[PDB]
Amino acid sequence: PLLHPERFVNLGIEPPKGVLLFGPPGTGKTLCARAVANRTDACFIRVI
Amino acid sequence: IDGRLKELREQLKELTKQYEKSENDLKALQSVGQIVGEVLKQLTEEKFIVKATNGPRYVVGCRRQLDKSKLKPGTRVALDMTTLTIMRYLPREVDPLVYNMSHEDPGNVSYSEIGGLSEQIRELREVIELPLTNPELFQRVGIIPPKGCLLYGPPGTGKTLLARAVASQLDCNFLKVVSSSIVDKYIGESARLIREMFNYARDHQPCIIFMDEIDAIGGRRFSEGTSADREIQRTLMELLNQMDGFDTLHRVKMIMATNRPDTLDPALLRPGRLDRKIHIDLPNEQARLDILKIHAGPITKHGEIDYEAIVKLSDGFNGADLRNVCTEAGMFAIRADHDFVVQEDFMKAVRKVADSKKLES
Amino acid sequence: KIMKSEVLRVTHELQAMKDKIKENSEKIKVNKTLPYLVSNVIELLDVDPGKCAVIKTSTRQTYFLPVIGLVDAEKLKPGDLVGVNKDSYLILETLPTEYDSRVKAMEVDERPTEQYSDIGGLDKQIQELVEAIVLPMNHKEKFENLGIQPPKGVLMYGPPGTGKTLLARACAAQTKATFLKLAGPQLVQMFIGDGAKLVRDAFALAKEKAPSIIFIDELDAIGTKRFDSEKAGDREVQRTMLELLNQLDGFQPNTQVKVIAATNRVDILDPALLRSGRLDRKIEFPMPNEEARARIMQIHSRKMNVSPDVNYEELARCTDDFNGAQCKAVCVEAGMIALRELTHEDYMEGILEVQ
Ligand SMILES: Nc1ncnc2c1ncn2[C@@H]1O[C@H](COP(=O)(O)OP(=O)(O)OP(=O)(O)O)[C@@H](O)[C@H]1O
Ligand SMILES: Nc1ncnc2c1ncn2[C@@H]1O[C@H](COP(=O)(O)OP(=O)(O)O)[C@@H](O)[C@H]1O
Ligand SMILES: Nc1ncnc2c1ncn2[C@@H]1O[C@H](COP(=O)(O)OP(=O)(O)O)[C@@H](O)[C@H]1O
Repeated sequence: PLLHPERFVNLGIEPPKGVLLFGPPGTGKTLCARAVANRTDACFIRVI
Repeated sequence: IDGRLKELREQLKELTKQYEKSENDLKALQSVGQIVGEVLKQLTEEKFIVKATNGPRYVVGCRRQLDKSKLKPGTRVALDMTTLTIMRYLPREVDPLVYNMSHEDPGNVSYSEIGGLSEQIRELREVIELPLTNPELFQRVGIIPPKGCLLYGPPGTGKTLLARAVASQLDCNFLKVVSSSIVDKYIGESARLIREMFNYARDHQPCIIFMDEIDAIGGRRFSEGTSADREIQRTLMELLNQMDGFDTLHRVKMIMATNRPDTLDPALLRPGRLDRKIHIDLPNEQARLDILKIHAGPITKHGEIDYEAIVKLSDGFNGADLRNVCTEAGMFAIRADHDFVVQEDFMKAVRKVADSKKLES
Repeated sequence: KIMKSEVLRVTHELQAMKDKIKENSEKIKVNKTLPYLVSNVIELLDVDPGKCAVIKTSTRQTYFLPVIGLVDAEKLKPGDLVGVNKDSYLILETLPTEYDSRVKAMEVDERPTEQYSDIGGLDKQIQELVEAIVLPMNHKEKFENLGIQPPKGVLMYGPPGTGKTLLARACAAQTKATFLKLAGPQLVQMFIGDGAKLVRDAFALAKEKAPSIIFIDELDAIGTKRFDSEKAGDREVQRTMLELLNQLDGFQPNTQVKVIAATNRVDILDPALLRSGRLDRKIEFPMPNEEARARIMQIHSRKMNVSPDVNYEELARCTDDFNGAQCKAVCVEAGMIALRELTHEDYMEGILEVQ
C-alpha cells in the first residue's frame, strides 16, 4: 500500500484493512521497524 | 377610491404598533435587575442581614413599600445591585426532577374517544370519583374510601385509555407506573420506590396511579405463582398498608390494570384490599363498531359507513388492533398514493391484520 | 380622503420606529455579541402587581432580571445556555444548549452516502420499512392530509450481517434528514441515570435536528425479557428502558424523528416496548438464500474488475448459511488475494479464516 502500485484497480479498491503482527516476546515489531526503514519518511511511532 | 384601503392600512398600523409597544417595553426597561439573596438575619427593624447565595452578607436597609412581616427571616429577597438594599422578596422552590409525574390532566377528552363500554367507564367513575372529589366526608362519618379498581382484558380495550379518560371528571394526573419499575431489586426494601412515587402523588395531590402490568402476562408464560414467588405480592402488600397514607387528606387512588385477573393473589381482593374489580374483555360487536366509528372519525374520505361488514370480518379484535386497522387502511391508500379510501381499503386492512394475528397466534 | 395624511403618518411612523428598533437592537446586540454568563433559569412567574427570571452567572452569582426584559418565556423555558447581558444582567437571546458531553457527537454522522442499490436480498422487507419510514419523511404531508399518523418504532430483528445498519443509513440518506446512531451495548454505564441522560439528550438532539433517524443498536442488550434470576435481574437498565419508553411518545405530533432498533432475536424483549405507538414494525432479517448471497457479493465486488465472467454459482453453492457481512468478507478476501483463485475459487477461505 505504501508503494501504491496496484491497490486501486486490480485488487479491490483499498488494500487489506489491517495487519496484526503478534507473537510471543521476540521478533514482534522488528519487522515493523524494517518496514518503516524500507518505506518512505512516513515513519512509525512506538506507542504503549 | 384610495380611502377604501384605509382598513388595510389600519391593519398594518395595528400590526406594527404591537411590535412598537413591544420594543418600547423592551427598551424602556433596560434594567440591570436585582441580585438574589436570603434573609440571614433580620437584626432590627431598620438594618437587616441579607446574604447573597454565593458568599457575602451585608447589613442593608429594606424596601420602603415592604414591611418586616412581608420580609421575615430566612426568605428569599432581592437586593439592589449597586446601593445594596432590599428591593423585593421572592418565593423559592426545590425540585427533585427525577422519576416525577410524566402524564398530567390535560388531554383528558378521551371520554368520547373510548367509545366502547361507556357503561363500564361510568361504573368505574362512580366507584372512583366521589372519594377522590370529597374524601373529607369519609373521615367525617368514619368510613374508609376505596383504594382503586382492577381491570381485565389483557390485549383488549384500552385500560390505559380508560385511565386517561376517566380522569376527565377527576381533574387528576394519571401516572403510568410499571410493577417491575416499582419493585426494582428483589428485596422488601422495594417499598422505597413506592414511597418516592407516593410522595410524588402527594406533591401532585390530585393523582391516580395507573399500574401497567402486575400479573405479568396473565394469558401465558410466568404468572404470580411461577417465577418470582411472592415478591410481587409482598410489594403489593406494601401499597396495601399504604392505605393509611392519609386517604382523607390525599387525593390519590391506584388503578390496577392487570392482563388477566386469574393469578392476582386472592389475598389482595378482601375488603381493605384493592376491593373493586370492573370487568373488561374484548369488545362486543356494538363496542367494536363504535370504536371503528371513532377510529374512522379523523379519517375523511369517500368510503362508506358499512361498519357492520367490517365488524363481521374483524370480530374479536382489540381496540388497539382496530386503531392499527385504520392506520393500515391509511397505509394502503398512501402506498397506492391514492387520496381516496374506500371500503375495499378497509377490507384489505382487516384481512391483513386478521392474517397477521392469526399467524402470530 | 384622510388616507393621504394617514399614510403620510403611517409610512413615517413605521420606518422611524423600525429604525428605533434597529438602534435598540444594535445597542443590545453588541452586548448580545458579548454574552458571558450561563442562564440557569430558576423560573419564577412573577406577574407584575408577568414573569421573571433568576440567572446563575458563570461567575457564581444570581441576577434577577425583572420580567425577562428582552425575550419571551414561551421560547425561554427553565434550562440553560441562553444569552445573558454581561453589563445589563438581563436575558439577551437564546442560543443552542449543550448535548450532554457524550451526546454532543457520540457517533453522529452528518450525512450517510450509502445507497439502497448496494444492499438487497430482503427487498420486500426493505421496501416495507421504506414505506413505513422514508415515505413518512418525504411524503409526510401525504400522511398529514390522510389523517393517519405514521408509526415510528421499527424493530429489525435478525442475525448479524443481515444489513440492518446499511439499510438504516441508506434510508436516512433517502430521507435526506438527520441521522443519529446509538451504540446500544455501551449504554450500560455505572453512573446513576447516565443512560437515562444519554437517551434524553439523544432525543433532544434528534428533535432539534430535523425529522431524524434514531438508530438504536442492540435492542436485546437494552431490554431483557424479565427473566429475573439470582445472578442478576436487569435492575438498573430498567431505568434506561423506561426512559426510552417515555421518550418514544415525545414526537407523536408532527410525527418526525423515527426510531429504528436493530437486534438479532426479538423474543428477548418484554411485551412492553411492543405497542402501536411504540415499537410496532417488527421486521425479520434472515440469512440470504444462495441467490441473494450471490447477488449481494456480486454487488459488493462490482467495484472490482479483475476476473471477468464469474457467475458466482459455485460461490452460491458454497455460501451455506452466510450473512451479507460474510459475503462481503468473502468477496474482499478475493479483493485481497487477487493480485498478480481469481475466478470462482478465491472465495471459500474467507469464512474458514474467521474460525
Ligand atoms: N528476527 C530477528 N533478527 C534479529 N534480531 C531479532 C529478531 N527478532 C528479535 N530480535 C531482537 O530482539 C530484540 C527485540 O526485538 P523486537 O523489537 O522485535 O521486540 P520487542 O519490541 O522488544 O518486543 P517482543 O519481543 O515482545 O516482540 C532486539 O534486540 C532484536 O535485535
Ligand atoms: N375502545 C377503544 N377506543 C379507542 N381506542 C382504543 C380502544 N381500546 C384500545 N384502544 C387503543 O389501544 C391503544 C392502547 O390500548 P391498551 O391500553 O394497551 O389496551 P390493553 O391494555 O387492553 O392492551 C390506545 O392507543 C388506544 O387508542
Ligand atoms: N444486502 C447487503 N449488501 C451489501 N452488504 C451487506 C448486506 N447485508 C450485510 N452487508 C454487510 O454487512 C455489514 C453490516 O453488518 P451488520 O450491520 O452488523 O449486520 P446486522 O445489521 O444484520 O447486524 C456491512 O459491512 C455490509 O458490508
